[PDB]
Formats: sequence, C-alpha cells, structure tokens
Amino acid sequence: SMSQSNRELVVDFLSYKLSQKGYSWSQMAAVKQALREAGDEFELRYRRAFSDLTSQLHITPGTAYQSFEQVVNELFRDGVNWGRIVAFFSFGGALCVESVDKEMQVLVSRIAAWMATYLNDHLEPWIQENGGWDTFVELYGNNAAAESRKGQE
Amino acid sequence: SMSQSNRELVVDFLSYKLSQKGYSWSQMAAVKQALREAGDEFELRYRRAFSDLTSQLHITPGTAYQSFEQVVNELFRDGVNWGRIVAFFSFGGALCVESVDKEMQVLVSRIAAWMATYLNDHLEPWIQENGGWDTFVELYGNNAAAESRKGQE
Amino acid sequence: LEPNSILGQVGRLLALIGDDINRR
Amino acid sequence: LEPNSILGQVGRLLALIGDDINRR
Repeated sequence: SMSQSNRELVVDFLSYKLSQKGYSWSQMAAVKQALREAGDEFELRYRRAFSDLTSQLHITPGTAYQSFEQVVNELFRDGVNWGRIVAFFSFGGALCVESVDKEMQVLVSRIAAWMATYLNDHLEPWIQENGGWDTFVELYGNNAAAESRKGQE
Repeated sequence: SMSQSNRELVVDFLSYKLSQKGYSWSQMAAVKQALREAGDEFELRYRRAFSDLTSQLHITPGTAYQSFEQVVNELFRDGVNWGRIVAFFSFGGALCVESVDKEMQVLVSRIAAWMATYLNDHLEPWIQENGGWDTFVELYGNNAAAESRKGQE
Repeated sequence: LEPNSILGQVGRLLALIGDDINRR
Repeated sequence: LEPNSILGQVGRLLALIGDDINRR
C-alpha cells in the first residue's frame, strides 16, 4: 500500500546513510551492503584478470537456464566458500545485465528465482555450517576485500 | 523465513548491479536509488555551504520528537518541492546518525516512524498532485542533480 | 526568524539547500 | 576441462577469482 511504500523508502534511505557512517539499519542491511561491496570488488578483480565473456555464452530463452546451471555447478564442484558465493552473485548479476542488453528483460525475474532456489537448496547447508551470513559480514564488512587488495598496492 | 531472506538478498544485489548499468530492478528500486543519490548530493551541497549543526540541536530523548517536528515544519512552511523532500530525508538521516553517535540507537527506529508518518499524512497529497515518485525519478534519476552541478563547474 | 530558534534556523537552511538542489 | 565448454570454463574462472577474493 501507500504506507508500506513510504516506510520501505524511509528504511532504504536510512540504511544507506547509516552505512555511510559505519552503522547499519539491521543485520540484514549489513549483509546486503557487505555483499554489494564484495560484488564490486569481485567484478574489479575479475575484469583486471579476464575479458568479459558474457556475450560468448550466447544467452537465449531456450539456453538461459542450462547456461546458468552449468556455470554454477562448475563454480561449486570443488567445494564452497564465501568468495565463490560472491562469484555466484556476480555471475547472476552479469547474467541479468546481459539479458536486458539482449532485450530479454523477462529473464531477470527468472534468473533471480534460479539464484534464490540455488541459495535455498544448495548453499544454505554450508552457510549454516560456517557461521551464517553474520560471519560473512565479519569477513567482508567495511569493504574488507577491497582494502586487503589496497594494502598490497 | 530462510526463503524470504535469500530472496530479499538476491533482489537487493541484483537491484544494485542493474542500477550500475542504468537499469532498474523495479520502479520502487529506481525511486530508492534516485533518492539515495539526491541525498548524497544534497548533503554535499549543504556541507559546502554551512557547518554541521546537528550537535547544536542537543538531541535528547525528551527533545528528540519536538526537535524533529520543528525542523520539519519550518522546512515545509513556505511550501513543498522535491528538493525540500530530499532535505527532509537527509535531515532524518543526519538525525539518526547523531542518535547513534550519542548512544541513543533506539531513536533511529522512532525517527524512521516519524518520517514515514510525515510522508503519509503531510507529503503524499503534494506528491500525488505532482506526478508521484515516478516524476521524482524523472527529475533526479541518473544522478541528475550532481550532474547539473558538474555542468556549472 | 528568532535568533535562539536553532531548530527554525536549521529548517530554513535545509529549505535553502532544498531549493538549490531543486533547480535544473 | 573440455575446450568447447565455454560454460565450464566461465565457472572455473569464477572459481579462481572467488578463491582470490576469499584470501585475506
């Protein structure tokens, strides 16, 4: 409704301005902001190493799911870790941007669902065995990865 | 639940990465991102003009509400406009950061409610008379204000 | 207007910058 | 492994960078 949208807008803005000062609106908001930052950083490290190969997947409606499935299964074959989970979000992101680029906007909503389902059915086990997302925030909050790279520079 | 949090996290990350390429997850997400940017820009223009006077309000539990009410009533005495609504969010934000600074974290949740209530009861009328938030996005999306200042520089 | 009303003042300063950001 | 599996390749490249970002 109108009250819900105003509330949601107040919450989003306050969450942002709090995180700008090192605070957080809520534990969820802190996870979201650490994850965005880790995404930015993973994409920066990826693009410095390798070329953007998204176009080379040749996304189509018929192939979109199997493409997603195969990249993600290969990403987690050897095991799971926070960095690989960040890679999974980034790939989902690159996958959605490509879908819009190639005028298949509707795949964004489907890619989002494939991602949530994979999180529920295949990553949650490991996530709960490894401290939950609060532990992720402990490792990646305050833009930790980007700083760990800025140190070596 | 666990499905809801995973979904919400997927949505937030995808919304971010889409907005980085000029897209948006949803009309709500576009409003949120334009508003964050207008907030950043309003704070930049404020701090270049005037000193940070938040401490000079001397926030206390007993005074927090009346302080909020009086600043906001004075902000909208002469009338309403998108810039003043941005100012209202920024002040709410500065008000919340001060509350945490001064170890009264619980005021953040109350300030959020005062803001939502003011939006519902006093700004919605004008907002619906002036095109709704889609019109705000039309005026402030893609960091328009910051760019309009970068032009003059 | 009144010099001790730091709160009214802040509201007016916010208005000034709000008007400025509203110009395009 | 297989040279035509651009999809397996991308997964492995993601893994490599994922491992790198996971180092602290």
